[PDB]
Amino acid sequence: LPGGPVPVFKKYTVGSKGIWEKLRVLLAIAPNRSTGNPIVPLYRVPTPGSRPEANVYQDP
Amino acid sequence: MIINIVEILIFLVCVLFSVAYLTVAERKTLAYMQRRLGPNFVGYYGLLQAFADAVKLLLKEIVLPKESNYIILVISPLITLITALIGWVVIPLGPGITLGELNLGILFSLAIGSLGVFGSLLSGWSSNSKYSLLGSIRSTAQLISYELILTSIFIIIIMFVSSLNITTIIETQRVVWYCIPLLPLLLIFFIASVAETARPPFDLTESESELVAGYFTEYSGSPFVFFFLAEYSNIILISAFNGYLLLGGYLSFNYSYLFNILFNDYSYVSFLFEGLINSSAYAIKLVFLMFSFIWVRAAFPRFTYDNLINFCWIILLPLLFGIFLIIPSTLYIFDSFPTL
Amino acid sequence: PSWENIKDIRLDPKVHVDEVYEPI
Amino acid sequence: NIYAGGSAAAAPPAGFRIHRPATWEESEEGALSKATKYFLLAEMFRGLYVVLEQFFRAPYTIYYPFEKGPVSPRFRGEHALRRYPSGEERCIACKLCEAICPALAITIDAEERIDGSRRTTKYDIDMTKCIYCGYCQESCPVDAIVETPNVEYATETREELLYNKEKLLANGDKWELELQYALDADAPYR
Amino acid sequence: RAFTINFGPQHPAAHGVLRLILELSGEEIIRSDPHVGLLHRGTEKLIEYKTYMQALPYFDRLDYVSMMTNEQVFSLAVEKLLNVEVPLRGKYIRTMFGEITRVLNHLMSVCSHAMDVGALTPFLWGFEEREKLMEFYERVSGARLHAAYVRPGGVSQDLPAGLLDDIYMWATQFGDRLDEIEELLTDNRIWKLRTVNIGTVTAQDALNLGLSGPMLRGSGIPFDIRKNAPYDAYDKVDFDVPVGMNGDCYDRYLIRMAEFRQSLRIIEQCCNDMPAGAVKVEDFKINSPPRNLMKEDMEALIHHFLLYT
Amino acid sequence: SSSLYRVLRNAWEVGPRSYWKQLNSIGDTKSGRLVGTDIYGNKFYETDHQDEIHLRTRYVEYKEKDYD
Amino acid sequence: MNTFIIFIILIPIVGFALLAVNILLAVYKPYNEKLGAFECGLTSLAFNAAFILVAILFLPFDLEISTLLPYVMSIYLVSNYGFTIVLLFLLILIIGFVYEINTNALKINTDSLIYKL
Amino acid sequence: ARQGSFWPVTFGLACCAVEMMHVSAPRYDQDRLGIIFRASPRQSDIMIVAGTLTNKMAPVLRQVYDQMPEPRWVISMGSCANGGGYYHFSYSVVRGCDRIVPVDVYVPGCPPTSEALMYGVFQLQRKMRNTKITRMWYRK
Amino acid sequence: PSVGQDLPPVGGYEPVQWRRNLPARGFRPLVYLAALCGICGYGFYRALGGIQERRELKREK
Amino acid sequence: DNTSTQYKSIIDITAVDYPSRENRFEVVYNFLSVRHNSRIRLKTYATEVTPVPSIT
Amino acid sequence: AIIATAFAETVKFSGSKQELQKRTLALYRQFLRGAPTFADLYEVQFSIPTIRTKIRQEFERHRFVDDLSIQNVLYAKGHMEYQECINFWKQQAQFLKYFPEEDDIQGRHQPSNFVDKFLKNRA
Ligand SMILES: CCCCCCCCCCCCCCCCCC(=O)OC[C@H](COP(=O)(O)OCCN)OC(=O)CCCCCCCCCCCCCCCCC
Ligand SMILES: CCCCCCCCCCCC(=O)OC[C@H](COP(=O)(O)OCC[N+](C)(C)C)OC(=O)CCCCCCCCCCC
Ligand code: SF4
Ligand code: SF4
Ligand code: SF4
Repeated sequence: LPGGPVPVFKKYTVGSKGIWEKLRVLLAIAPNRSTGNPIVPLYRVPTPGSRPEANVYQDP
Repeated sequence: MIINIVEILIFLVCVLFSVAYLTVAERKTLAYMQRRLGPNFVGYYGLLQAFADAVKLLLKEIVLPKESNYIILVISPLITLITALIGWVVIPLGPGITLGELNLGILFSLAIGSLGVFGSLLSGWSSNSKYSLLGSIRSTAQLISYELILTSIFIIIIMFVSSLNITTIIETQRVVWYCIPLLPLLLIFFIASVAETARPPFDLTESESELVAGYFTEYSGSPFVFFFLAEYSNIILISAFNGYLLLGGYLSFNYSYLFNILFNDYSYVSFLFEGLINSSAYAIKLVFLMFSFIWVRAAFPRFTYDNLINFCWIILLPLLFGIFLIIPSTLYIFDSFPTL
Repeated sequence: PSWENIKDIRLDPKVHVDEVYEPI
Repeated sequence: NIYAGGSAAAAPPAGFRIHRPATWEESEEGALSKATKYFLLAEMFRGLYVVLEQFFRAPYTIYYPFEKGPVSPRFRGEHALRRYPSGEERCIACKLCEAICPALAITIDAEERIDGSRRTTKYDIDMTKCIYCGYCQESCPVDAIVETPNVEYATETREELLYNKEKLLANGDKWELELQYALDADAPYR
Repeated sequence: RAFTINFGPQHPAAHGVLRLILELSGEEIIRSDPHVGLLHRGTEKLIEYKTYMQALPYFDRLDYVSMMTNEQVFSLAVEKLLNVEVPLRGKYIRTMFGEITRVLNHLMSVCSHAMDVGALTPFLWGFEEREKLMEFYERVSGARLHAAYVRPGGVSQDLPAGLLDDIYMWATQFGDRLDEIEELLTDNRIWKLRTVNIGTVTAQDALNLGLSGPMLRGSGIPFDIRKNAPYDAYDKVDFDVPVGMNGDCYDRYLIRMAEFRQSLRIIEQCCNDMPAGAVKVEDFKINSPPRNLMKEDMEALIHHFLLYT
Repeated sequence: SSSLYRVLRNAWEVGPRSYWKQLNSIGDTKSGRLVGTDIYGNKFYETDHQDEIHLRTRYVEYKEKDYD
Repeated sequence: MNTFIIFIILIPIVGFALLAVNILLAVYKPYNEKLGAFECGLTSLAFNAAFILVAILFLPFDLEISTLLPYVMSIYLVSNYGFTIVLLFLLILIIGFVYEINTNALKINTDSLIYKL
Repeated sequence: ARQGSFWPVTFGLACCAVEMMHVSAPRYDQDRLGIIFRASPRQSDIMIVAGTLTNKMAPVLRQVYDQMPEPRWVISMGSCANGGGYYHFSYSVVRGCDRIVPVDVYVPGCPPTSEALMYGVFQLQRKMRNTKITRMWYRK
Repeated sequence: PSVGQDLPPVGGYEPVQWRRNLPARGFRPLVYLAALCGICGYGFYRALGGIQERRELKREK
Repeated sequence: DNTSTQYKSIIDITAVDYPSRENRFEVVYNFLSVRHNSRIRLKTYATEVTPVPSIT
Repeated sequence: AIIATAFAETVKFSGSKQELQKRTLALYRQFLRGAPTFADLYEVQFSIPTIRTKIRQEFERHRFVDDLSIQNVLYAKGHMEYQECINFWKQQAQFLKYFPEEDDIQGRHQPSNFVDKFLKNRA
């Protein structure tokens, strides 16, 4: 059913790694829920003032 | 005389500072449950926050409204604070280790608690702000109703001990904590201690959204300090009542084997080590209870007046009378009426 | 199967049109 | 077919009438299980656990003024009047900024400069009327008035918030580099 | 004999400007007389002294949590009078941002509601999501709250280059952010004690009183302008409409909570189907020309001058 | 990340004097590579510690006590 | 002069000292507008029976609960005799509690539309 | 103490109150500095005028200002409160709250971002930090 | 034309989750009730044992 | 109330000041019919001294 | 439903002048009766006789208005004002608008002939 649960590793949010991951999955109400923190290397990068597309934009 | 003075100063300082830091602990814990930080700026890691608020409030002007009985408005917070602090004189941190070793310790606790509704009953009459009056009547009703539940659980526990000395009640629990045979009674004591303290979800007494502020709408400066201090001191004290009635007080585990390994005779080192163990057990129980107060504040919406009155007088009180019937029945069945 | 290897959307091939047609 | 005071679309959808509510006797759960949930507060403990789980997650706070929230090239803060690289002002007193300003914040006067140029002799912005809408910046045909990304200029009296020409030029001189960043970033989109 | 209390203006539930004079016989409200105009500004008198372009920001500040839907209502009125058509991409952007605006408004309403009853935590959790979306507002318009982005003819500026990816990245986790609020609220028996059968409104009285939105859909009537009078790209996207049956506070809460989900669905669809082309109507007699024309072309410079003067 | 280990590791990486400076100005303990310096004298740092949330990866250490 | 009495004396002294510090250090500038009572920012009584009734029924129930203190302090000495007596006492009180419940003591337009054709 | 316990009265009137709430949201957490918004004016130090002040609301604002115990400060937030803002020429709007109450810090913006409001708070604390209390008495 | 415009990926984005995801957790209510009965029974066993031994100590004293 | 119209919801009521007319104000009523998905507008006129019948 | 509030009278335009004067005199009596209530509510410095004097002046101002519709409108507005005062909806600030004379002397120079008006550019 589209819009149903998707696993936590397809969500762009930090989450946990190592032994703490297994601890989290054991102790989570719903193991597929993300933590809310965006992934720093991925989110809002490059910054809006340094987009390469600015130097190619033309009026549509 | 000197030793008495030093003991009282040590105990008083510990209690006052524990109350002061409970406020900071509340803000920080709620903050982390709300994905934020809470006070981390006034003092290192926000450790001086409570003293900052204190000093500010002691420098704040006192406003006495025109229609108010100023004497009553200033003295009501003072008496509620005094009783809230007097309640601490009987709390033991170890066998016989207390300021007041009364054979009527339980009766003293209940009496000084029953002296706790007078701040609410008097401030509404003193403020004369209408919001304060509504809050005061509703609070007086709620507090007395839940004081009934607390007194009834006290009685049920004394059914197992047949003593009004707090240390004895704690000592009888080396066999087992009373929260094991009476887990449902422990749940009710929490739900009722929350209500008797006027904490969320049962904060109808001074709920900002139904009534701006509450009975304290008119309290600025030190009177506000007194209501604040009395409220958090009462939180800790009723957590203490819970601790020694149901969680075994200062009992943690049988450290006889360990002490026989470490030491070979009695010494001030070993007496101090035993004192630290007992006090640490009792303080960790207090900490879990205070954390639970803060947790429940974080998790639930408020009740309405009708809802909580219905709760206490139609769901809780029948169960407690049923337990009044079923505890002595079980003692009688198994021939275990406790001796004096 | 974890967030450290989540695929970078930012480098996916975007759609590209050459001329946009909107009738009057 | 033919409708009278109605239509196919106004006819009730299939299944609009709700099913009758069930009675207590037609319940799947035994009374004992329901009473267990009732007395032990099952969903309240689920709520408490969800709340407790947040306690062990990373908080969102940032430590202002040592860190700052995101800012974009398009951001609209305090105003500043720009110069040409040669250092001649860009504002030519065309007064379009004065005409478009929805708060009537801008007051401008002009006349022939001694060297014949069309320049302003008075350019005021009442920063307490401004709504920081950025129309004045879209309007100006020479990019002379712009809105810096600066938000930290709170004052202790109101008279400091009445910017005259000298103040706005000083702001332009002071913030030119950041203004160039925002311009290089957003000019293709204007 | 009724007892009269002034609920508000200085009261958190009152939102600061609701002087609600109530008359009580004990606990029960006998008559209620809301007094308003503590925030009467004369917006409608002032608009008559403003060009249409100049009058647009008056609407940002009407419902100051739903800015872009206000700009959208005024824009639709003025375009209907102007007999012009918004380009496709512009329509899609206005739909996406109308639903981002709906999500923001519902976060504010639901969380403020729960804070009024006493549930203080969803306030903060939902306010972090509000912060995340106000980042998108600030990135497309330059202001966190009063964007002035949606304008008669389309939108003021095209989207920045990296916005669709960031919106999608946020959309991958908003579902969980909703589930957590629902964990605290939907089944809590205290919440249901505060909301079930409170403020009940019948269908017929809903129609008679002029109520709309959730206040009307809670009473069982399936009416939704997005489905009934398909405006913008609300006909190119797929979504459902939740309808209550008891018309009490609890049904309206359920409705709002499901409108969260439907808005997330629409946002994803527009993220997947955003087309190319112009964002504002391509007649420089209505909307200003791009600045590269305005500085090279005589006609464009004249039209820019006249439009802004 | 709110963990104590993060604070201990940053404090070790940064040195005791800088730890006390940070505890007396910012209140947190941050370890990051210096990027540049103002005309005014403040210093700017960036960090790549993965335990740092979005929007906390750049920060400033003011030159004066009465920072602004 | 044991710790008990000294602590009891000490607490009100601390309260009075904090009050006196406030009186000595804080400014004190009353004026008519400040002295007004606060009701949401601007100047400006029948009750229900259950308000009276909660308070009034508190006293009998409190007395019932506190009448069991002698029992729990003498349970062993009274043996299976006192046991039965206190059961009867409790049941008699439970009857009054039942009366209270069934009378709903503490608790505080559906016509059809008919046209005469 | 005065800077460490910074208690405002919330008095929120319009769109500025939303940025005032976002100050307390997780991202900025005014509480981490010691700011608790308190409903009663009796328990508050600071009044924040956040919103359009109408003629109908002027007496109520002055009343709430009068009922704050001393010492008290006022911060004027937003264009509407500073100078009447976008409704400056309306027939029912006070052209700035300093017609009604004395003001210590003016925060410009419509609405001021949360960071601008926090900067205004820092300015107020800087003013507190340079205040002579007993040194002033010594000068008498 | 359209050069440099923000546009979606050619294959589209992966579907997001938007339906309610509140999975049921916990043993059946009767398991919790049985655990409560076990804990309470054991606690009563120990408590009554302690009461009886305290009585015998009273006899000795 | 008619079956073919059924304009159950009042939407708004307003006036528009026309100073050239003998009757200055024109009062506008907008109605909405959720049954039929249709709207209608009804106008009247009034002056500074002649009233309009209330539809409350 | 939304029910009327305290001292609310439905709007009715009297078809005859006499039926209007009946209501007008009733309203005047209501104002005179309420004067002490106004003096308590709004903490006025001045006396109840001065309130009643002010009311009499207000009613006097329209004593010669002829056209019936204008009288109807004036009566309706007078009743709206009465309801505003008696329900304490009004504050002291707006209430004292009615009373510009009891404030103190504004200054030394209130011009009366052409030379004093001319000196102040108000001629
Ligand atoms: C199966 C056989 C069982 C035999 C008997 C069991 C022995 C006693 C059981 C122990 C617990 C009993 C006390 C709680 C009972 C809960 C009853 C309840 O739900 O109250 C309902 C009440 C409204 O009443 P009602 O009309 O019946 O509800 C239907 C509404 N349509 O509305 C309410 O009052 C809501 C419930 C109040 C909850 C208060 C919560 C405040 C504090 C939370 C406590 C949670 C623990 C916190 C500790 C931290 C966690 C470690
Ligand atoms: C209405 C309650 C009915 C419950 C019936 C259960 C009977 C089960 C048989 C086990 C008894 C046994 O064998 O253990 C005997 C125990 C321990 O005594 P002991 O020292 O070991 O005996 C040695 C004899 N001396 C001392 C003379 C040497 O005695 C008890 O008291 C424990 C009884 C179990 C607890 C029952 C409580 C039920 C919940 C009550 C909540 C109101
Ligand atoms: S930002 Fe808006 S109000 Fe301010 S000067 Fe520019 S156009 Fe005028
Ligand atoms: S629009 Fe630009 S160039 Fe014209 S007067 Fe204003 S600032 Fe100067
Ligand atoms: S200043 Fe602007 S944002 Fe603030 S309340 Fe006024 S109109 Fe709203």
